[PDB]
Amino acid sequence: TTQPALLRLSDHLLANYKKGVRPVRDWRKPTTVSIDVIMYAILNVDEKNQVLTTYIWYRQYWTDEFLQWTPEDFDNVTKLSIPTDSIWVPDILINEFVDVGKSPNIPYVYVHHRGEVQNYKPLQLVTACSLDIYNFPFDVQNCSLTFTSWLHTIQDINITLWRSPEEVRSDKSIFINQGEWELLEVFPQFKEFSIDISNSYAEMKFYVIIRRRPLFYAVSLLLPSIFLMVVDIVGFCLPPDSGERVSFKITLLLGYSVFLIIVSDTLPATAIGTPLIGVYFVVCMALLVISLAETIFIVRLVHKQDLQRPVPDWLRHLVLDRIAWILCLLAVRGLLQELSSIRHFLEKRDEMREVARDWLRVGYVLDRLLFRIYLLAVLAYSITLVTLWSIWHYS
Amino acid sequence: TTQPALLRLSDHLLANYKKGVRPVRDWRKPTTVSIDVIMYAILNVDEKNQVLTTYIWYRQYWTDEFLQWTPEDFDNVTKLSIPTDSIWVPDILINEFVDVGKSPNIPYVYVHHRGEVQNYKPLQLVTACSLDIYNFPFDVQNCSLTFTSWLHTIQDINITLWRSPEEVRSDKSIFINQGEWELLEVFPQFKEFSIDISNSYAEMKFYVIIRRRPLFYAVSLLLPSIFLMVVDIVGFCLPPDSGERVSFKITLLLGYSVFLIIVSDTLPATAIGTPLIGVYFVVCMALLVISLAETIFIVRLVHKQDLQRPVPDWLRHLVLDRIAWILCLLAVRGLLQELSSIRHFLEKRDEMREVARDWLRVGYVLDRLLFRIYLLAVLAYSITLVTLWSIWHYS
Amino acid sequence: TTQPALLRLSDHLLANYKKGVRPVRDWRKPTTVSIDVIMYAILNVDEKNQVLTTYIWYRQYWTDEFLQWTPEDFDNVTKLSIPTDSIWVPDILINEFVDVGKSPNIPYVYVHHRGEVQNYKPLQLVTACSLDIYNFPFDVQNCSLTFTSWLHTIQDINITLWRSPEEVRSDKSIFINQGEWELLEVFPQFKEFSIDISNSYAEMKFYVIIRRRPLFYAVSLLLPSIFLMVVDIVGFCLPPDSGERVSFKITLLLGYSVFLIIVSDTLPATAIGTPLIGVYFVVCMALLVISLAETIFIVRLVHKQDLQRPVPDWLRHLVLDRIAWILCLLAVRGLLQELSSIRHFLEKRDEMREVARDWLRVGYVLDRLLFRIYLLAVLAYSITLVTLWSIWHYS
Amino acid sequence: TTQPALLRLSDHLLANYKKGVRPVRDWRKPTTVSIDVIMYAILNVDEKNQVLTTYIWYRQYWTDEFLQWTPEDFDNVTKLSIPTDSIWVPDILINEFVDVGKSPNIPYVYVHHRGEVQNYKPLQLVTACSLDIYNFPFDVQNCSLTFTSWLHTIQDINITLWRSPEEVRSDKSIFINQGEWELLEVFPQFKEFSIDISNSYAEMKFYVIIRRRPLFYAVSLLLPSIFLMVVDIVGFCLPPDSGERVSFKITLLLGYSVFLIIVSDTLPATAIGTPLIGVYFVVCMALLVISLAETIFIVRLVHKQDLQRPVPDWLRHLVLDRIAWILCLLAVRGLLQELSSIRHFLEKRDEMREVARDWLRVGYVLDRLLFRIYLLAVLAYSITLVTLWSIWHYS
Amino acid sequence: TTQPALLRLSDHLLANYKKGVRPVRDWRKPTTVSIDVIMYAILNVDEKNQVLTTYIWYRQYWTDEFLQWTPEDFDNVTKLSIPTDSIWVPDILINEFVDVGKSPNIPYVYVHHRGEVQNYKPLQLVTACSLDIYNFPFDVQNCSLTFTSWLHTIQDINITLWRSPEEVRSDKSIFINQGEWELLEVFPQFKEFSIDISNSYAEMKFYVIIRRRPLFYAVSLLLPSIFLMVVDIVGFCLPPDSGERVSFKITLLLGYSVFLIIVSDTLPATAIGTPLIGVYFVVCMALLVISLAETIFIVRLVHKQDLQRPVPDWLRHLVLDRIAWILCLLAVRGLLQELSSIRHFLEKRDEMREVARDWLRVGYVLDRLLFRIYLLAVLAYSITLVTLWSIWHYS
Ligand SMILES: O=C1c2cccc3[nH]nc(c23)CCN1[C@@H]1CN2CCC1CC2
Ligand SMILES: O=C1c2cccc3[nH]nc(c23)CCN1[C@@H]1CN2CCC1CC2
Ligand SMILES: O=C1c2cccc3[nH]nc(c23)CCN1[C@@H]1CN2CCC1CC2
Repeated sequence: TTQPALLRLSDHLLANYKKGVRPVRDWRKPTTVSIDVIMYAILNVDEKNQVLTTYIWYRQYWTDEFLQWTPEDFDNVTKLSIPTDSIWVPDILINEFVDVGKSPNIPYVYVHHRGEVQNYKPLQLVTACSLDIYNFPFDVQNCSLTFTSWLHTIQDINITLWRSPEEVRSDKSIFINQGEWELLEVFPQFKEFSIDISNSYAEMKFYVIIRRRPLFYAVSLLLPSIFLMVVDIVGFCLPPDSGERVSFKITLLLGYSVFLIIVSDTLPATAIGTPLIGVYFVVCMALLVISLAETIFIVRLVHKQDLQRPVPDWLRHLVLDRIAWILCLLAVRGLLQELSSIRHFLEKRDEMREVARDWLRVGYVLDRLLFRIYLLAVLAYSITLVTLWSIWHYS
Repeated sequence: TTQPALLRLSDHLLANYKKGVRPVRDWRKPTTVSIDVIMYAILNVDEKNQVLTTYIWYRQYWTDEFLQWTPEDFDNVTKLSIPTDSIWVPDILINEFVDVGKSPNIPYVYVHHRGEVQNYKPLQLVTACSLDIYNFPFDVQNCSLTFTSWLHTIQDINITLWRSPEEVRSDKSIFINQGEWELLEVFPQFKEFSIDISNSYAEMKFYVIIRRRPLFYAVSLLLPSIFLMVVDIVGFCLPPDSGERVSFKITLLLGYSVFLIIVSDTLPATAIGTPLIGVYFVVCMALLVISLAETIFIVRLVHKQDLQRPVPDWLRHLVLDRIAWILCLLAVRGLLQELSSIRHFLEKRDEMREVARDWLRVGYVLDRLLFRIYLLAVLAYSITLVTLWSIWHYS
Repeated sequence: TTQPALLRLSDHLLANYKKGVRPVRDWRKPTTVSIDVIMYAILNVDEKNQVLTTYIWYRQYWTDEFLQWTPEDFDNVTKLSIPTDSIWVPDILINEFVDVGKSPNIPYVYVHHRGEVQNYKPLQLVTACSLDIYNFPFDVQNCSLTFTSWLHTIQDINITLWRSPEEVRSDKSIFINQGEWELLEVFPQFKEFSIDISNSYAEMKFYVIIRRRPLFYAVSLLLPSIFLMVVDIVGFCLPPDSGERVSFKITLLLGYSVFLIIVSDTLPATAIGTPLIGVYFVVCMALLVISLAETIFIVRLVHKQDLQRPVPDWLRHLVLDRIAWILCLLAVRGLLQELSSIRHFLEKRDEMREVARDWLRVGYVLDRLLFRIYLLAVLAYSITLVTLWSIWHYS
Repeated sequence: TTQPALLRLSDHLLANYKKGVRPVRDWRKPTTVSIDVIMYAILNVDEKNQVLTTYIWYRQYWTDEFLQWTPEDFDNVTKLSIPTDSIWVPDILINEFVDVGKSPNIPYVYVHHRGEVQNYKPLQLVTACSLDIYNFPFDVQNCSLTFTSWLHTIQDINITLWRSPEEVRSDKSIFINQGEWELLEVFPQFKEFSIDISNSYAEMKFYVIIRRRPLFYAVSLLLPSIFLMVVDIVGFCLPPDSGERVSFKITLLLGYSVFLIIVSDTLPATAIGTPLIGVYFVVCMALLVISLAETIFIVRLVHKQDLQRPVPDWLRHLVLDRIAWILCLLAVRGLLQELSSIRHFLEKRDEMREVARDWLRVGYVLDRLLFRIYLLAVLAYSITLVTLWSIWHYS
Repeated sequence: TTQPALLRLSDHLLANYKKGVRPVRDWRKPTTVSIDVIMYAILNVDEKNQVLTTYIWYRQYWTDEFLQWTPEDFDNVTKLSIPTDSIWVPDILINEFVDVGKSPNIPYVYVHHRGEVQNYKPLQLVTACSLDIYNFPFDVQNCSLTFTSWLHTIQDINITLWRSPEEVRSDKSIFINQGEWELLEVFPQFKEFSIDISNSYAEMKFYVIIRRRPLFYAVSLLLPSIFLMVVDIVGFCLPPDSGERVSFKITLLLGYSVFLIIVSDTLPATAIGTPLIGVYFVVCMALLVISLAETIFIVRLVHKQDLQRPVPDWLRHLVLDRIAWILCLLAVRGLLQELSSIRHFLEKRDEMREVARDWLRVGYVLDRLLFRIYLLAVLAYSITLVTLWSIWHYS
């Protein structure tokens, strides 16, 4: 024969090739497909829908017993490229699919002179994963991707690994960083699946373990809270009888309610329930309500409503004791009868204002004591909250 | 003949096979397709659009009378794989479709040596369902999926079940949990459908009964309400004549209105109307309006506007009776003529302030009585609201 | 010949069949297609985009003169199924398309022994419609769907109806209810269309008349309005000189503005303009502004600013007349010289407070009169608003 | 020969037809395609993305030199229908594409007996346009659609017009109105395009000029502004020393800020910058700030802080002049020594209150003058704003 | 032979052409593809998803050794058009793909008489890019697009440039401006890629450098801030003892909080953290908190709570020194015994009011000093903020 080019080899491979039959000379021998995957980027994590969208570079190889030739008599050709849609291709899919991703089509494969067939392709995966958000800013997710043949049983198609699992799990080569998620590892494991007894299938499960970067949410959830706490603290400097303390506190409570309502949408709460962030927000709500109740009580105490005399049973241990326990602080007759009324009226006015002064002093002492108690409680809460981050970070 | 491989069997099956003709030797015998379905995950429930999106694993089998062979003379081959697009396939669809889902294509099927043809595929279903949200947090939905042939009548295609309905309905093997919906059951039923008389079709209806998990909405709808109720309760501690009580109440009402407006979007209301949650919110609105009206009335009562003498007809039964019914509490002439004016002015001032004091006492008594009544009403409402959850949960 | 099966009939129909030529023996005879449609569900009505999305079950039939056979010599076969993509199919589309819907493909059709060819398919339609929202909660929409051949003129393809128009228009058999829209009717009409003179086409127009259910918007637009009206009414019980009336009214106005802004997005306003709901909201705005202006005027009137004596020309007809027209309500010299100053100062203080009391009484009378007038106006407006719904509902 | 039907003509046209070669007998003659377009509906105008989405009905014709036949010997057939995918079709596209629209496929074309080939199809176009929003409510947009062959140069494919440009530009026959946009005209123009010297292409540019209907935004941007202006005007009726004027003004400013923030999203601002609507809103902001500053100044002026005597240098020209310039308005000794203190104290109290009264009168005069000035300024601004609309509308 | 037309040339090129084999006569010679790209429009920059969407016009050429002919004997034809799907086409893709864009298909290519094959097509690219937003309004982005063959190694396919890199980088000919992004340059670079040792591929990387236009965000982030600053400045004109200063300040703080919450969504914060805009906003928060604290302190100082005598140790250096350091400002006995009480009461009232006056003067002096200090600090901050823009712009 002549030597036109290598294309006649293709003819010798595809003159009478049937692409609908599994390529084995003995039907009792299963076709083994060796696969591996490299993660490229974590595209999306929908917590409320429990959906994970990722991108991978996937490659696989198997053996075709009808595509073998001698390199001699073909100008020492050892491998070539063949269109994908002209040979048998296994139907390897992922169990966890909930949608069909958009990925480009690769129309060529390699064939070697010993039946070695290799296939490279990129895949966009939209899978269903169970996400635990119990500790939302510092959660670690552990999803799974299970590769298996949808139809063929283990007697026809078996799945192995292209390379060792040790180098598969420690592989971060093309991964895209600074994208709110950090790829920890990808651990492979082989299994034999069977719902109903009579049919058994080969499955290769890749456990993808990833970790969230908390610094994205470290300023959107912390600074407004401490700002509202510090303005609450500075609000106590107003005197209780000024009259605008109650308006200040109710305005602050309204602002905090608006904040929590407008922020709770961005923090998902699914599965077992809300994360501990909701618990801490509820604690802040309780603290604000306690402060408002103390303000209401002291305003009620220092109010002027034609009060009675101050009670001695709550004066000896409230002014004297608290000073040391805590920080310290014929015509004549007509003239006299006329002037007696003026004198009596001025006396009763003076008595009323003296009673008001005593009640004001009692209220001031109580306000100072409650301010000190609230300040100590706030400091203790801040310390016991920051110690958790301190012990978590040093790990 | 020689023995190249099993592929010649495929040739013997596909040399002169026509895929456009229904595979029966006698045209009077219908082709029976036995199907079954396993639910995988509930993807979405759009209440306002009345749309249900689910994922299922579907499989079916039928008999092809032109794909039969003897296992002998073919190296004892009992079954093989054939491309799907080379044989006749029934057109089984779902009546309730409103859109086309994205599902992967399976290019292979099994064929056994007796004409047995089996087909496995995953399906994403976007169907139309009637959703009842009368009891929104605890609703149970009952949707239907009807499998039928779109064209062929019962004289051509008939539908049966692969396995017993008892094991079909009690099947939760691959279902994905912690996704806001719990799969209760899937009940199958066969029916003969016919709009117009002359044409009758076979239908297999699967009733999918699912239940919503209420704990997702148990913290987003309850804690703010009780928080606003408790701050309303603590707001009554302010004296009526302080002046900031009205501002406090109107600010609280504005906050509650903002809350209800910003939350009502997340609670759908369709079909028959709003759920009972709207009724309970309206009840809370009425309670808040009653509290505001009581505050306005008492502020009007205790106001100083140069009032008249206190009425005896509303004093004997308001102070004395309420104490026991409810909880208890030549130059001379010129000098006299001059001083008489001062005495009279001080007398009239004292009379005015005494009248004001009496009115203030009456207002305080009324405020205490209304506070007790409102507290009892709130307690009764809370008890009669929690008893419904108590009786519902223990079931 | 032998009798393998009916499939040879298919061969006899498809041995030398050309699917690119119109199936008529005489080219002067047009091909008549008889069609009909059953609505299934109204999917979406985008008012701002003027788009209607619906789902229909469509079927059609025509005559193929190259697909005729004798039932004898073919085992008395009268009809069979043929793949759709192997025969000629008319290009019937809808003029009003603005997008391509996603509908499943039906790969089979019936053929009878006289050339009768029937085709069933479901269609998702996304069309452009002119929507009138002049009376938004009670609007009735009248859209059109025009079926016609895109290329062939009336000399090639003509369109008729499968069944009588009377049974077409009175057909609600598979329609999905409780979906915010009620299907009133579907009226068909035939027409001959022609933009430019030389080309005339056959068109079949289905007028789809549907009606909106108002109860969906009967609680989202009515209860907050009446709630704000009733709190406005109860706000008048505050005395004009209390000082928090103005703050109450401005807070109520701010809340109403927030409500209208946050609700106007959900009410579309397109085409000719806003519905009458905007007019009624503007009327409510005017009423609230009138109430605020009355409050401002009365507060200005009852204020203490060292006023002059009360005017007699606005006292005789303001207190006396209004009572019946409306509801009723050597050293000596030094001592005298010294005491004269005190007497004069007390006299001028008493005169000032008497003037203030008179002005307060005038303000109270005016406030009562304006309150009665506003209450009557509100009652009249409510009656004349509810009478429209009363006369509309009983129809 | 016999006379089966016209289909043999199709055979005579498609026995040895090659659809991959340009249909010319001489390769030096370009293939001329005559096209035209009718707009159907303006679907979307994304200003921030600078994207225009439209729907058109497009048709074209050219000459195929291998599809000619004699009407005689073919039963006087002059034209017929041929599948689109069996003949050569030019690749005419639009330069401005940024996405692929979804349009139905038309599988048939006409062929006449002289090689005339005509093609009708609907097209959904998603193109990139430069939008100028300098005058946002009354802007006129001028977009372009350029039809050209993507590959073939002017030596192969040339583009002309099916009909005269005069009847093309004055064509509003199927356009959908009441959709926020009015189609003004569609002007065609031919051009020869060439980036790099060696290659020249034929282009047909259609300038689509459209106009926005302002009445859609005439109620969403005007009524709230005039409402806030009129409530600002009525807010001046409060006396300066009442105390709630400042709260009223700050609440109004907060409401206006909320309005502008919640509305500015719906008004896009791209390219050269914000439209004049932002300038007018800034003017309203400046007016409100001026009003607030005047209120703050007058409240500071009329406040009681133990002031000094009123200044004569700012009293002669402030009360007297403004009235005409603007609108007008042994024991004895002890007794005397004792009473002298009371007399002196009452004298100093009277002096203080007289000083306060004088300052209050000065503040009232200044408040009236500033109110008149602000009213005149508001009237002038309203007139000079409405005159622009008056002169624009009458054009 | 005869001369029908040029189409026989196509036959001579496609009689026995195999499109699945790489077109080289010697398999050891790689196929070189020369490519180039012209950017058309920047479609989208998703910062939170780190996604870049662009549109390009791409063209490439290579050599096909089986598509060569002599121009003579073919009527001097030098080049022609061939369908794309009938010849070998290299699989050149982009590494950074995360999705599949929608671009039109071009069904024709040129072939010259020396095997020259050219291919033109438009491409919509959705790629993953690392975006740095450290200086958000003035950021410059530097993305990469890497063209390479997905399967073939450098022994089969090699990539070069169609034209010189100098004219590639300085090419802005069809780019669409006024779209929030300015194209700075496109720099090409060749590289040899290899993850694992044994396989090496050719890559052509285009670095696309673009710049954001800040004027889009120059009015949405600056004018409200300066407006709130100027109203804060004018709020200091209120006297400290007026009573509405605290309400004014808390309302302003609530408005600023609402502004920052409603604006922070439109400013993304990803990767390394928030831009300096957040730092400047935090600085504004600190300034507002300082102003509020000063107001609270001065209101506490000037309040009347039955204070003690003014302290001399904080009066000599607070009134005298500050004036120069800063800007300046038997029966008888009964009658005497009776009148002594009145005299003493008036004396103590006068002493109390004198003490209040002294404290008010001290508070006024402190308020003026703090106002001057705050004004100077605000001016310094404004100058040191505007100097950065001044030095950045002149570059
Ligand atoms: O589809 C079904 C399935 C559906 C409906 C009923 C079923 N019974 N038993 C099974 C099955 C077997 C499970 N799979 C899958 C098919 N391949 C891919 C994943 C599963 C295992 C192998
Ligand atoms: O499409 C139609 C249909 C359309 C338009 C008019 C019609 N009259 N009678 C019918 C029908 C029969 C009902 N189906 C369906 C076709 N298969 C799937 C579901 C239905 C029953 C069998
Ligand atoms: O797909 C893989 C790939 C996947 C899974 C495992 C892998 N090991 N080594 C590689 C690879 C080689 C890298 N590419 C790509 C294939 N072409 C386009 C881009 C890369 C280089 C050449």
